[PDB]
This record gives sequence, structure tokens and C-alpha cells, in this order.
Amino acid sequence: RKYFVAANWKCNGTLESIKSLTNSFNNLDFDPSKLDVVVFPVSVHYDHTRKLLQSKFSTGIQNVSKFGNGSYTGEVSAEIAKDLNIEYVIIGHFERRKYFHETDEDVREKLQASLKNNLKAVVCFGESLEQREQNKTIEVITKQVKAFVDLIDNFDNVILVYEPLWAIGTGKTATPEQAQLVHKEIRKIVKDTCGEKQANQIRILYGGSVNTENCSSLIQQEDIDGFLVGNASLKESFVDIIKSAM
Amino acid sequence: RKYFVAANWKCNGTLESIKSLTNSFNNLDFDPSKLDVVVFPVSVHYDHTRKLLQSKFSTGIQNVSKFGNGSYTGEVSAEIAKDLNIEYVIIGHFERRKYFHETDEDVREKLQASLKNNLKAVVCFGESLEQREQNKTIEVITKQVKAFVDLIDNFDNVILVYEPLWAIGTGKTATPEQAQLVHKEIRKIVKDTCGEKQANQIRILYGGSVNTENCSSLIQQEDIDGFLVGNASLKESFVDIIKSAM
Ligand SMILES: O=C[C@H](O)COP(=O)(O)O
Ligand SMILES: O=C[C@H](O)COP(=O)(O)O
Repeated sequence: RKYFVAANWKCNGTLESIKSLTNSFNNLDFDPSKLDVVVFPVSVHYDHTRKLLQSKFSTGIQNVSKFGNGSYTGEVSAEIAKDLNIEYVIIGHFERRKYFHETDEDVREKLQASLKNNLKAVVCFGESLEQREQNKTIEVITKQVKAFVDLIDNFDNVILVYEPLWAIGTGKTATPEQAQLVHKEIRKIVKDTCGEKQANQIRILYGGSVNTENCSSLIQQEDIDGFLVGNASLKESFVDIIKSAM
Repeated sequence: RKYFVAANWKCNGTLESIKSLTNSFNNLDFDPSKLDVVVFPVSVHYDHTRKLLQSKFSTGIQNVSKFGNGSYTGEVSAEIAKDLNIEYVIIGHFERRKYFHETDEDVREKLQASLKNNLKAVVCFGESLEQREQNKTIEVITKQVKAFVDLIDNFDNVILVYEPLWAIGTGKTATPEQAQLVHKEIRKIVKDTCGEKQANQIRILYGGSVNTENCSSLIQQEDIDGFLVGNASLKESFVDIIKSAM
């Protein structure tokens, strides 16, 4: 499996900070055939970012609509993304599930619209603290994946991302071993719903707090194939994180 | 007061179609100092559209976040829009209230965020068919305006838009007179909550179905200062609607 390292800049950046960050990133030598490295800037920065990054870097947007083209003010459709050759789209990120009520149904619809339009999707999911304390991790994760995994036609085009909400801003820390346990389980689900061959080829990224100190210990786990980096991807030291997957 | 004509392309467009629609818009000879003409393309189409449109036209985005910069995947903040020199933002469009659960409450926060960053805002509101048949029009409007009127500091920077939901998609039609009566009432509410000078300078656009065959009748009403055109703004004939206002 090819490792995958994605930078989700979320809602950050200015024309000038991006110019400075992209320059640093372009300095890093890596072979895109052996490693996928994707950057996800804010939508209004997509074009600026795509022109500043060397083609070895892939780019994508942080959200796509579940609707097609039409009367949907403020939405960006898969059809529109396709016309711009936008390669990746993030779906189901917890911030959208939390602040903008996105449901498993929405996640499903968006993945369907994305695949139909040849876009590659990075799908997020994970349990919260209350859910982990009740020992419902497995149950929750199973129900979230099964909400969209039948739509996956091609296992190189859909990337899964495990987000340990229970460890996001709650003060509890997730260990590499703990991440690995969940990742192994996720792969099992994919295995017993899509096939053993399919399960071994789909990338499952860890999406908790990743930095230059813990990345090597996370990437080394058997079922962790890369990351979805948050704030650490807003720094020049991001290149160090990429290197841990080389 | 200065008429305002806006094109809300919603979720439509390809690189080619925009490069064809904008060439047609640029042929129109008009003075930007006497009329405000704004085009709102899909966020990922912003740069492309800004580059193709002559400075006569102003540009903006169909939505803006109620949060600032930070961990809000997929959202476009007001400061980010400012750094890009984006001049207008649409807030509270019924499609965002309907399909995405935006409340008057999110409207006020987005308007606060926009003004706080010196962006000009186009705020939308209007009553449904069920609220109209029950004579509830004025009550509903008054509540929607009250949700954010106090935030308006400069009354040339906030543009109000009345969307007659009851006559949108219902199969019902809104006569210019029927529109003028609501606008007059809206302007009275501004007058009684902000002052007479304030109410006389603020623009209130008709945001119902507008085309070439009825634009003249509407702009003539003394309390209707322009429009937020949807579908019709996607046709080259949109220049005729702009003409009706000069
Ligand atoms: O993908 C993104 C994440 O939730 C990251 O979190 P972060 O802001 O701590 O890097
Ligand atoms: O601003 C936009 C509107 O709801 C318009 O409607 P339309 O699609 O009939 O032009």
C-alpha cells in the first residue's frame, strides 16, 4: 500500500502565508509514485495554492455538496470539482458533523456524488469520548463505515480516516497502540463487507493530533497508512511529517 | 439611493460557460458610480470570474462562516474573504436556511463577522406560503430583521433582500404591487428601530423570480431598490435586467 499524507489547512491562511508555506513544501524531494501527498486549502485559495505547488503535490477541497448543480447557494458540486480537475474531496470531517449537522446519510450521498464524478474521497469518522467510555467504539465505528462502504467501487480511490474525537481537545491522549487497534478493526470491517483483497489495498489514515514528535511512531503501525494533519500542516515543519512516510 | 443588481449563480458553471457569460457581461457600457452590479460565483470559481470580469462589476461569495479562522473544515471566514479583497457576501439565503439549517441566529453571527471585517453584506429573509396564508407576513419579517438590524453600523454597506418564499417554487406569482407593500413595511421597521435617515439610505432588493419581462415593473416601485437574480443571471440576457435599472 502507498502511504498517504494529507494536509488539511481547515479555515486558515492568507495569500502571503500560503506563498511562504508552499515554497517550503516545494523544497521537499519525494517521489509521488511511491507516496501520495495531498494538500487541502480553503476553497477560495484552491487556485492560488494549485499554481504555487509543484505537480508532485496533489490538491483537493475540504467539502463537496451532496447535490448536483442547481439552486443550492453556497455549495460546491462534484460536477464543478470535476471540471476544475480537483482530485480529492474530504467528506464527513467531524467539524462538519459537529457544527454543521452532517449525518452518515450525507456522508453517503457525498461519496456517491464524488465517485460518480471521478473524484477521490477522504472519508472521516470516529467515536467521541462519551462513546468510548461506554465501550461502544467498535459498534460506532462499524455503523459509520457501513453507512458508505458499499459505494466503494475502487479501493485506490477512497481513503478512510479515523478521527479519535475522544482524544480531540478532551485532554486524553491516544497512543500509537490504541490507534492501531482501531485501524485493525476498521480493516476487518472492510474485509468482511468488501473482500480480503479490497481490504488490504484501502488506505486508512490516522486523523488525531499528529506532529513531528509522534508521526514516526504512528506511521510504523501495521494498519496505519498515513495521516490527515491539522495545524501541524500549517507549518514549515510539515515536511518532516511527510518524511516519516518516505 | 443607488440601485443594486446582483447575480447569484448559485451552484452553476464551468470554466467555459463563465468565460462565455462574462464576455457577454463586459459588453455592457454602464457607470459603476451610479449603479452597483455584483456577481456572486461559486467559491472555487471566484478567481477565474474576478479575472474575467471588468472592474465595472463587483464580486463576492454566496456564503461566509459565522466563525473566524480556526478549526472549521470547509468554511470560508470573513477575514479570509477580506485578505482576498472580496467585497460582498450573501447571508441568510433561503436555500441555506432550508437545505442547511442556518437560523436567524447564524445570520446575525455571519453579519457581525462580516461587518467586523469590513465586508459589505447582502442579507436575505422572507416568509413562507404557510406564514402568508395565515396573515403572518409582517410578524415573520419583523422577527427576521430584528435578529440583526442593531448590528448595521453603516447603512450603505448592508443590503436587505426580501425573498417571497410563498411565491417561490409554490406555483404562485408575486405581483410588483404585492412586493412593494412588503418593502414599504420593511423600510418602516428600519425607520422605527434605527431612524429615518437610516431607513432612507438602505437598499432593499426584491429577491423573487426576476426576468427580462418583469424587471422594469419591479424596479419602478419606490421601495424596491433592485434585485438578487437567480437563474436569469446565468443567461446573457441578464444585461437587459441590468439595463432596466439604469
Ligand atoms: O484533520 C484534521 C484534524 O482534526 C487535526 O487536528 P489539529 O488541528 O490538532 O492538527
Ligand atoms: O437569489 C436567488 C433566487 O431564489 C432565485 O430564483 P431563480 O432560480 O428562479 O432565479
